[PDB]
Amino acid sequence: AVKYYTLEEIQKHNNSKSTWLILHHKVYDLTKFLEEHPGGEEVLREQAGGDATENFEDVGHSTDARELSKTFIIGELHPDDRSKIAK
Ligand code: HEM
Ligand SMILES: [Ca+2]
Ligand SMILES: [Ca+2]
Repeated sequence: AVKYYTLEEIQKHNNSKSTWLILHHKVYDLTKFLEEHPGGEEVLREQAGGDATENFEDVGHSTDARELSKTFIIGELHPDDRSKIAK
């Protein structure tokens, strides 16, 4: 009962009205969060419409931040795109 979104669809959610990104094959709707994110808005905007897995780990996000991230999950990357995008 995973909801899947294609990469082609996710790429459209790249603006102030709808900003999504991908972390570890899951899709996060950060449209509203980016106004609250402690790391600022632009790092998230930069990533909108695509995968940001590497950026998210490289920062060293706290466990608290991971836990918070789960609240923004709206679905997962379609299986057809899971060799293009890794996990
Ligand atoms: C839904 C996903 C995300 C959530 C919930 C989130 C949450 C947070 C929170 C709560 C902090 C404060 C420090 C901490 O708790 O570790 C933080 C800091 C930061 N975040 Fe995120 N973040 C997310 C995604 C990202 C992404 C994808 C990037 C980069 C593209 C990013 C870049 C940063 C930076 C640069 C800081 C500031 C430096 C630091 O505190 O280490 N964040 N984030
Ligand atoms: Ca703000
Ligand atoms: Ca703003």
